[PDB]
Amino acid sequence: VLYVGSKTKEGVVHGVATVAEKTKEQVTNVGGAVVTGVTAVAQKTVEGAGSIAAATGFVKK
Amino acid sequence: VLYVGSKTKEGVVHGVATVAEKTKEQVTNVGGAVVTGVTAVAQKTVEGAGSIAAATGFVKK
Amino acid sequence: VLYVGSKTKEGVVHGVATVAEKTKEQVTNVGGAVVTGVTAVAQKTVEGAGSIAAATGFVKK
Amino acid sequence: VLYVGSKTKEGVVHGVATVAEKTKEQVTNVGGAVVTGVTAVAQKTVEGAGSIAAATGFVKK
Amino acid sequence: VLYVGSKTKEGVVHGVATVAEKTKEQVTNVGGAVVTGVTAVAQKTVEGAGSIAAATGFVKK
Amino acid sequence: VLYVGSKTKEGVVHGVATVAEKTKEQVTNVGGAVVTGVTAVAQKTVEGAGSIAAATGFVKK
Amino acid sequence: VLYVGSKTKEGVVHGVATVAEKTKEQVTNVGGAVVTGVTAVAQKTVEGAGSIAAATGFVKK
Amino acid sequence: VLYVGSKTKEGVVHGVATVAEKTKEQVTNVGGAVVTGVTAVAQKTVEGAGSIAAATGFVKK
Amino acid sequence: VLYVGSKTKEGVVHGVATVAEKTKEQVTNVGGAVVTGVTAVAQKTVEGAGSIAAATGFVKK
Amino acid sequence: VLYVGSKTKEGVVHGVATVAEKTKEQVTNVGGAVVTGVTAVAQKTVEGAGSIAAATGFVKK
Amino acid sequence: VLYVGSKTKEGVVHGVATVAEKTKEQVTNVGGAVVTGVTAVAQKTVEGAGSIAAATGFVKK
Amino acid sequence: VLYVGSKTKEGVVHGVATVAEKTKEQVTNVGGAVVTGVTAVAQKTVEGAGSIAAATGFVKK
Amino acid sequence: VLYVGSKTKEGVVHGVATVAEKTKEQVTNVGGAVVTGVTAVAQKTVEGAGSIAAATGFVKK
Amino acid sequence: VLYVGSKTKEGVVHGVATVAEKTKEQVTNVGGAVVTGVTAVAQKTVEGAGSIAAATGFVKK
Amino acid sequence: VLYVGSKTKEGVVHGVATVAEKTKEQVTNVGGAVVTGVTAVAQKTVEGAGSIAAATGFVKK
Amino acid sequence: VLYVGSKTKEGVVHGVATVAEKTKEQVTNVGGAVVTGVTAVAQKTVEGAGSIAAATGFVKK
Amino acid sequence: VLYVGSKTKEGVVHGVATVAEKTKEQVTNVGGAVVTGVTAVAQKTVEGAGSIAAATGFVKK
Amino acid sequence: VLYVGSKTKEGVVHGVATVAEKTKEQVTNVGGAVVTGVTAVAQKTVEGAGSIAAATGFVKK
Repeated sequence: VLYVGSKTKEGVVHGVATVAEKTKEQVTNVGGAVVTGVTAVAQKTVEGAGSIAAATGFVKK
Repeated sequence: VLYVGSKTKEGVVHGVATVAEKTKEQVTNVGGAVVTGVTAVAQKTVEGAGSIAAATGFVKK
Repeated sequence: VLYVGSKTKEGVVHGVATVAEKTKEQVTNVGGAVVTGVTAVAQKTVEGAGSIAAATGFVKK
Repeated sequence: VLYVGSKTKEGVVHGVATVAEKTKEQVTNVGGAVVTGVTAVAQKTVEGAGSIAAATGFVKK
Repeated sequence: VLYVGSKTKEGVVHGVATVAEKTKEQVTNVGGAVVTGVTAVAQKTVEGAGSIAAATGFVKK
Repeated sequence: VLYVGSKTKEGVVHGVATVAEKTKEQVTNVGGAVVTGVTAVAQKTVEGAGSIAAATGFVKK
Repeated sequence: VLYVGSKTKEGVVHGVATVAEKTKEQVTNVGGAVVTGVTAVAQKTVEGAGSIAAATGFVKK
Repeated sequence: VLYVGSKTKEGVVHGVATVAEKTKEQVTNVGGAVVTGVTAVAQKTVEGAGSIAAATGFVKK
Repeated sequence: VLYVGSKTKEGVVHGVATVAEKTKEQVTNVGGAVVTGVTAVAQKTVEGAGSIAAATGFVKK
Repeated sequence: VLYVGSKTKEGVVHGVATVAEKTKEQVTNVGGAVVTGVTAVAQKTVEGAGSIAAATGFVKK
Repeated sequence: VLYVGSKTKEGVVHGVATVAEKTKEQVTNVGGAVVTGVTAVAQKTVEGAGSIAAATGFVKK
Repeated sequence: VLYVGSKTKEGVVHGVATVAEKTKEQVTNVGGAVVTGVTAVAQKTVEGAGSIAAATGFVKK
Repeated sequence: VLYVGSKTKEGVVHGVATVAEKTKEQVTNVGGAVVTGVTAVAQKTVEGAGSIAAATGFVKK
Repeated sequence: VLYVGSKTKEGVVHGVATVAEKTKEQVTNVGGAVVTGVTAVAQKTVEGAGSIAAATGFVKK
Repeated sequence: VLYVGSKTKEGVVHGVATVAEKTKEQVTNVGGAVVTGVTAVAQKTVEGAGSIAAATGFVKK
Repeated sequence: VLYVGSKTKEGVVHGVATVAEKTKEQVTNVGGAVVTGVTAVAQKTVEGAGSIAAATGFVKK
Repeated sequence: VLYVGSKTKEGVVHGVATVAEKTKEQVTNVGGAVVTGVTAVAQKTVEGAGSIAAATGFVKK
Repeated sequence: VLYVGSKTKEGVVHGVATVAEKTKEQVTNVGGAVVTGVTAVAQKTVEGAGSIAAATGFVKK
């Protein structure tokens, strides 16, 4: 790999704006998964055999 | 690897703005997972065999 | 690895602004996991076999 | 590794501003985990076999 | 490793500003873990076999 | 390792400002762990086999 | 290790400002752990086999 | 180790300012641990097998 | 070890300013530990097998 | 005016999130007006004869 | 005016989050006005004859 | 005016979070006005004849 | 004016968090005005004829 | 004016947290005004004819 | 004026935390005004005809 | 004026924490004014005709 | 004036903590004014015609 | 004036803690004024016509 006077972006999350407004919110949960929010993941290299790189709201049995 | 006068970004999260407003919020949980917020993860290299790199609201049995 | 007069960012979280406002909040929990906040994780290299790099609101049995 | 007149950032969290306001908050917990706050973790290198690098609100049995 | 006239940051948390305001807060806990505050961890190198590097609000049995 | 006219920061926490204001706060605890405050940990190298480097609000049985 | 005309910081916590104000605070505790304050830990090297480097609000049985 | 005309800081805590104000505070304790104050620990090298380096609000049985 | 015209700080706590003001404070204790004050510990080298280097508010049975 | 158990908002600006990023910016000005930023004005009542209530980037001769 | 058990907001600015990033910025000014920032003004009542209530980047001759 | 068991906010600015980052900034000024920062003004009542209530970056001749 | 068991805020600025970072900054000024910082003004009542209540970066001739 | 069991805030600035970091800063000034810092002003009542209540970076001729 | 069992704050500045860090700073001044620091002013009542209540970095000719 | 069982604060500055760190600072001054520090002023009543109540870095000719 | 079982604070400065650290500082002054330190002024009543109540770094000609 | 079972503070400065550390300091002065230290002034009543109540670093011609 060789860069000469260059600009690069590799695996980047940028420039996110969010506004949320709720009056009444209720969550009832048993042994599962619930995600209500802002989530950002940036990765360059993930290596493995049976791996999991990024997971949001995941149930494994 | 060789960089000569270059600019790079590898595995970066930047520039996130969030506003939230709730009047009434209730959460009832049994042995699962609940995530309600702002989460940011930035990684360059993750290596393994059966690993988990990034997880938000995850249940494993 | 060789850098000559370069600028790099590897595994970085930066520039996060958050405003939150709640009037009434209630959380009831049994032996699970609940996360309601701001979380930021930045890593360059994680190595292993069956490891877990980043986890927010995780239940393992 | 060789740097000549360069600037780098590796595994860095910087520039985080947060404002929170709550009128009434109640938390009832049994032997699980609850996290409501600001958390920042920055690491360069973590090595192992079955290790856990970063965890927020985690239950292991 | 060789640096000649360079500037680096490796495993650093810097520039965090937080304001919080609560009118009524109540926490009832049994033998689990609750964290409500500001937490910052910066590490350069952690090595082991089945170790835990950073943990906030963690229950191990 | 050799540095010639360089500036480095390795495992550093710096520049943290916090303001908190509460009117009524109550904590009831049984043999678990509760943390409500400002915590900062900076480490360069931690080595071991099954060690724990940094822990805030941790229960081990 | 050799430094020639360099400046370094390794395992340092510096520049922390905090203001807190509470009107009524009550803590009831049984044989667990509660921490409500400002805590700062800076270490360069910790070595062992099954040691614990830094712990705040920790219960071990 | 050899330094020639260099400046270093290794395992240092410096520059901490805190202001606290409480109107009514009450603590009831049974044989656990409670810490409400300012605590600063700076160490360069800690070596052992199953030792504990820094602990604040810790219960061991 | 050899220093030629250098300046170093190893295991140092310096520059701490604190102001506290309480109107009514009450502490009731049974055979545990309570610490409410300013504590500063600076050490360079601690060696042992199962020793404890620094402890504030610690209960051992 | 009479309100009995009601909720009102009169002249309010709330919930604004903005992210901006510029590489090169140049402004050359002679005696006029230039505004490049975030501006928010909230007013309930303004009274007069030839008044000006809200103005952004205004030239009057 | 009479309120009985009501909640009101009159002339309020709240919940604003902003992130900005510039690489090179240059401003050249002669006797005019330039504003590049975050500005928030909240007023309830302004009274007069030829007054000016709120002005940002204004030139009057 | 009569309030019975009510909550009001009149002329209030609250909940503002900002992060800024610039690499090179230059300002050249002759007898005008330049403002680059965070400004917040909250007023309840301003009365007059030809007055100016709030002004940011204003030139009057 | 009569309040019976009420809570009010009139002319208040509260909850502001800011982080700024600049590498090179230069200001050249002739007899004008330049403001680069954080400014907060809170007033309840200002009365006059041709007065000026709040001004930031103002030139009057 | 009559308050019976009420809580009020009139002309108050509270809860401000700021972190700033600059590498090189230069200011050249001729007989004008430059302000680069944190400024907070809180007033309840200002009365006059042609007075100036609050001014930051002001030039009057 | 009559208060019966009430709590008030009138013209108060409280809860301000600031951290600043500069590597090189230079100021050259001719007969103007420069202010670079933390300034807090709290007043209840100021009365006059052509008076000036609060001024920071002000030039009058 | 009559208070019966009340608590008031009128013209008060309280709860200010500041940390500053500079490596090289130089100030060159001719007959103007320069202020670089922490300044706090609290006043209840100031009366006059053409008086000046609070001034920091002021030049009058 | 009549107080019956009340607590008041009028014109008070309290609770200020500051830490400063400089490596090289140089001041060159001609017949102006320079102030670099901590200054606190608390006054209850100042009366006059053309008086000056509080001044820090002031030049009058 | 009549107080019955009350507690008051009028014109008081209390609770100030400061730590300073300088390596090299140089001051060159011609017939102006320079102040580098800790200064505290508390006054209850000052009366006059063209008097000066409190002054730190003041030049009058």
